[PDB]
Amino acid sequence: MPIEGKYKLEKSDNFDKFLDELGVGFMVKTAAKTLKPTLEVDVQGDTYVFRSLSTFKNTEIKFKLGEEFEEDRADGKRVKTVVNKEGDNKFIQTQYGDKEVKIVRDFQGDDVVVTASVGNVTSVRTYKRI
Repeated sequence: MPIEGKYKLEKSDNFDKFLDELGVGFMVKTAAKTLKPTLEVDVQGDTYVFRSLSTFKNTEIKFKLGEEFEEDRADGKRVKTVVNKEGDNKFIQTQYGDKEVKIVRDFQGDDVVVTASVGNVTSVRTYKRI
């Protein structure tokens, strides 16, 4: 309930090198530099929906905690993934595959700190509630 709402990206750090390590297409990496996405969060009982709204693509994962599902990632790849909750502010998504991705979404009131990691490359992206 307190995590629901919309949050606009305010600061991004090292997201370019994160996409270099993840290995996405040039056009995708190019569009990410200028993109200022909005995270939309909705919860219906046990079912969570995290959206990324932007001119590039509007993406959506819907999931129950701890239950694996397939995600069509914005880079075009379909990955097996799971989301688990840590404490009650923190949601940790794991995207399995050859390069395993950890995406921590840390909800701190009107600020969300998203920390994405692959290999030895980490990006931090901060969103502010709108």
